[PDB]
Amino acid sequence: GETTDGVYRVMTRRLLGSTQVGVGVMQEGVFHTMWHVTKGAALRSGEGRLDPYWGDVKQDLVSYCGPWKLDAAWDGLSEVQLLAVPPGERAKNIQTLPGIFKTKDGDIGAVALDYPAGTSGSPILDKCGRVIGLYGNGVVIKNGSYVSAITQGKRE
Amino acid sequence: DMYIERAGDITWEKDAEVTGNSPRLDVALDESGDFSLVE
Ligand SMILES: COc1ccc2sc(N)nc2c1
Repeated sequence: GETTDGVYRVMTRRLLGSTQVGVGVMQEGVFHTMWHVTKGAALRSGEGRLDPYWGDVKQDLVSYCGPWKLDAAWDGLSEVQLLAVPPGERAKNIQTLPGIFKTKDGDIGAVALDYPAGTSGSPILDKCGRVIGLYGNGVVIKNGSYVSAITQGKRE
Repeated sequence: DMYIERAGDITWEKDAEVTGNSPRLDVALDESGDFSLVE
């Protein structure tokens, strides 16, 4: 099918019309997305088929055709770009300085940009163009606005 | 059934829309992968 590196929209014809349920990254022949986007189900790419290979509900991640390939990390200091791919709208880079999700298991970067739910799985980048995580799993703060984590997998 | 469609390249773009704040939150992550605010 289409295994070119890049950002992709995850679509479904199961609801009314064609609906964008999420977004994923294709890197080294491995498609990467959030678990709540696909629920682990198989994906189509033209005539080709992508079957899940690794997944974890707590991490809210899943990889197709191979192990998780993305291992770059936010340095805790620099600005990053959210390559937001919203439903029915063009891919657009948005630069921000991440906040912090302080947990009992440690700190995680967090991007405070709000987008439709079908934007989940849009990659967050460093100044070199490396995917430091996926956008789309977070919280709704005192203000009522959305703060997503910078969710990164593990390269075995 | 679900299917994918390419939406672009993964590249950093100079002079893009700079927006968003940087908050420090106390969060908790449950077994279902959902985040919640701890206060
Ligand atoms: C403001 O509420 C929400 C709820 C769910 C999602 S998924 C996403 N990427 N952004 C949001 C925002």
